[PDB]
Amino acid sequence: GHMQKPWWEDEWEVPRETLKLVERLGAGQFGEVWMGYYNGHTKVAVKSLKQGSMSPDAFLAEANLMKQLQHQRLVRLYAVVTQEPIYIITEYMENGSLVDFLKTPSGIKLTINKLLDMAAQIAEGMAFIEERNYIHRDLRAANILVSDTLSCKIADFGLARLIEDNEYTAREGAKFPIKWTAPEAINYGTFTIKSDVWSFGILLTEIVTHGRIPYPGMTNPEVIQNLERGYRMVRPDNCPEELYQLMRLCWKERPEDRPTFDYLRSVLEDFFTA
Ligand SMILES: COc1ccc2c(C(=O)Nc3ccc(NC(=O)c4nn(C)c5ccccc45)cc3C)cnn2c1
Ligand code: NI
Repeated sequence: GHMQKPWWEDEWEVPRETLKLVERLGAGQFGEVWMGYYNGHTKVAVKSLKQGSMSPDAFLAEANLMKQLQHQRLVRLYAVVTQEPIYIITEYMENGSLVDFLKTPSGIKLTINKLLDMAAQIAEGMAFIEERNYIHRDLRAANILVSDTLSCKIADFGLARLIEDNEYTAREGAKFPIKWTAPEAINYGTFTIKSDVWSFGILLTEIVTHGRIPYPGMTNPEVIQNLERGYRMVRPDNCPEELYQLMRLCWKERPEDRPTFDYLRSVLEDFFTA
């Protein structure tokens, strides 16, 4: 079929009557996530924006990773509904978030080879985001989605940014998850692909521990103080030393000394094929 839209609606608009919401999967501050059906036969995930939590323009900006980047390693945007309640429709990921999947009976049983494969799959998606001049800014296991075939995809919830001059600076009152955030981003609000690399090293600890919180037994101030002295996270239990040394490259003090996502992908592939 290669041989064969109103301006006031989004270019990605679908009529709401093409969707049937079936099961509530979760609820947050910005809204609820549902499993639904598009035109009866296609399973979809629908995010309904909570009326008042944030502006329509920010939730539906064309800036904007999902509208701009498509890749097998990235959760695919399907459509939007721009009349209230605002819907964001995406491909359905049967096994949900990686952090939840790792705690299920099948996730607990994952061999180290499968955990490294999944880590290589995230680095592959991040190598695409890097090459496209984007930063993710919230790279943690909670934002990785898992398919029915146990493949991983990166999801964006509005923090990803197109970088023009290699860096984005966050606002004065911005609050980020401290345990995943690189020192230069905590201190100066400066986010680059290199602060995503730092975050990936933290995400690797969530993968190897089957969803445990990074820096066990430590508060956010104790984490910042430790980092300032040159300490890094204590070797997690059941963490292969080779993986720990790859995590440490991600945690180099100078952002420019941290590896690229392509390098990380290449090493992780070698780790699970060896
Ligand atoms: C089985 O359990 C589960 C649980 C969850 C899911 C999802 C899922 O979560 N998909 C998904 C991913 C990202 C978004 N994006 C946003 O919510 C969004 N918010 N802002 C502010 C944005 C700004 C710009 C762009 C996007 C956004 C929406 C959905 C719907 C897919 N399968 N699946 C299965
Ligand atoms: Ni054709």
